[PDB]
Amino acid sequence: GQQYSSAPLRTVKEVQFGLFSPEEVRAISVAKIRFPETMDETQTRAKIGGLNDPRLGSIDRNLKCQTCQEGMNECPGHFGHIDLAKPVFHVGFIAKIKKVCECVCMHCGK
Amino acid sequence: TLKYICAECSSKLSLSRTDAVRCKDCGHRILLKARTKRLVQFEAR
Amino acid sequence: PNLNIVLTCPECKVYPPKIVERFSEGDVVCALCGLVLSDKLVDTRSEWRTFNPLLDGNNLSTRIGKGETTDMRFTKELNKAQGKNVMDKKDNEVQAAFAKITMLCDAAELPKIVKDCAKEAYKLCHDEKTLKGKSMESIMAASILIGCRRAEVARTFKEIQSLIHVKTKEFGKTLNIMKNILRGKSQNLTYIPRFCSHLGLPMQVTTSAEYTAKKCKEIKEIAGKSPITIAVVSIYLNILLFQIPITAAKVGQTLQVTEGTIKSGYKILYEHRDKLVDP
Amino acid sequence: SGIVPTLQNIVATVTLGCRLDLKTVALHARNAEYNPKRFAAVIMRIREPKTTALIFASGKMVVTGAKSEDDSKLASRKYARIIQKIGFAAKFTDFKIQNIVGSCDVKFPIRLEGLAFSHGTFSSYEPELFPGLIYRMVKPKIVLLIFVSGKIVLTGAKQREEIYQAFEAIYPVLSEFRKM
Amino acid sequence: LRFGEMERDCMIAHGAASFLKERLMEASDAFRVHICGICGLMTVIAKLN
Ligand SMILES: [Zn+2]
Ligand SMILES: [Zn+2]
Ligand SMILES: [Zn+2]
Ligand SMILES: [Zn+2]
Repeated sequence: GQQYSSAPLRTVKEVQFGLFSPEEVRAISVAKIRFPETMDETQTRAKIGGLNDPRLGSIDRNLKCQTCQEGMNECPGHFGHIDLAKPVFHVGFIAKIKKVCECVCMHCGK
Repeated sequence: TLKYICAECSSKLSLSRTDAVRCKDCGHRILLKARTKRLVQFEAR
Repeated sequence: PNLNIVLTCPECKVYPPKIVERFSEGDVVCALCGLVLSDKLVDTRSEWRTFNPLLDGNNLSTRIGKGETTDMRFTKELNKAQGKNVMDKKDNEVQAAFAKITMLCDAAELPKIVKDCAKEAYKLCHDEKTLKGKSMESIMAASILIGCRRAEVARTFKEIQSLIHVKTKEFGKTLNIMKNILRGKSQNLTYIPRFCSHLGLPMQVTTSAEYTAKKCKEIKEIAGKSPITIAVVSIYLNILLFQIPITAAKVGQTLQVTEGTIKSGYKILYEHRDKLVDP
Repeated sequence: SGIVPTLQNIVATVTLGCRLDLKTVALHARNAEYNPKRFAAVIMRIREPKTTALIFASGKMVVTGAKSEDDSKLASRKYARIIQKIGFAAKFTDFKIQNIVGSCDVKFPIRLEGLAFSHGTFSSYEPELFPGLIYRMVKPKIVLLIFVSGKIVLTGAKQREEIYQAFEAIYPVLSEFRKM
Repeated sequence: LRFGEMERDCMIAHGAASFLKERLMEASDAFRVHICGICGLMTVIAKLN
């Protein structure tokens, strides 16, 4: 093997969990995923902006992940995003939403 | 082409590639493969 | 971008390289110096060991239904929310084509390979000015005949006409374009045996006809205007060479053929009886 | 070549310029086949020149079976004269032959299989209904029907001249594809 | 062969902390990845070339 890098090597001492701000997703994301197609519309490599565009990570042990480079065994895969038309519940929190709503005025927010 | 043998009719066949997999004398559709000619060595151990 | 990876021993460099994949070690090695180029090879059969894009392409699908833990006030709406986007896709006419032709070739008692070529032969043309509708049968009636013959099983037009009534004409024009559709995108022997079995005969009577029909074809006697007929006469030629009661009248309806083409076809046979002597 | 494409039908359009009473046209004629239940056009067969023509409520006549441009033209002039005798001032105006179909022969047996197979792109074959090949030319734009008997059916031209040109182009193909 | 959950426990009881580590990273699948020092997310785009 794995190529030398320069960032100082440390060891993890702490994990901070926590939800994901939609701004954060967009700031992270390298690509706006739009078309359900995987492959290119010509039965060839891959639809850009499609469900796995090359700017996300790549595999085939033969390509380079044009975002961050080559190795299918170096690239950790880069995250892309979709912005929903309209907001939806996250299944893990329905109960923790119904519960919450019952604890705050549904009009002023207090 | 190479020898073959019908499964039931039991006749040497010698068909080639892109011939029917089919026996003369009975359109039987199973052929064996006419064991090799080179000698083979075993130990009596 | 070119996004491409190639391996080559940077300490031999001699070639487009001479490397081997030692799979059981997960390595690739310069076959000269044995430097290992890249490792942690990923498996290649276990992948699909745990387990149609030629038709279903890139717009994917997933069968959505009702689980154990759902009441009918949620189940049926999964049947009432799935129905909003069936017209943006012409794919109804794509799948309901396949489903139809699948319903056809399968009901037709056909090999599941023909099913694919017809699942292809639809999908490849699937919209042309030549097609422009034309009853949407003739293709599924010809793309089958295509899918049949292209899969080396040849069936007569009447035979498919039994499956689908195509007015025998919407068939013909649709076929010509279709064949040329692939030519731009780019065999009556099959009838002898299927007929013998339809009469329930032993192999020799069928065995012989392949010689006779080929020999009757090979020299002269263009003979027939859709050689379907002059196939059967070989059986009739050869059945009379044997002595098995398949009397002309029984032949006809069993194979749905004119009787007239038989005897007159047999005229060229009661005279040509010379050269078909194998034994 | 050395072979004239022999026309067998010429279909032409003639604007007599009058709204003909097809009923009276049928009535005053000698042997004319007109009833509305098949077409809106009196069909007349004149033995000299022997042509078969359908003339519509627009007064437009389409003529078939002629053996020449002049067979059809003279036949149409006779047709207009017949119409005028009927009572309508038919006139030979803006005539045009809409079709010239012919059959001739090159007489040498042809490898039609070779042409159709190697010209699948251009010519298609399903020998189990009709034993003829269909061929296309754009310059001149003639469609040609070919059969093993050597018969050439040249169609797709307002003139026999495009027939002649495409035949001079296609006979060499035929001799090239001549089976022997 | 599998280094199961219970084998992990047996190694802990022995106190062999390094073997437990080697057997879990060197011997199976170690992987160097980079992380942002602020959002501790494996989102660094390293062009380590
Ligand atoms: Zn990458
Ligand atoms: Zn409030
Ligand atoms: Zn080397
Ligand atoms: Zn960060």
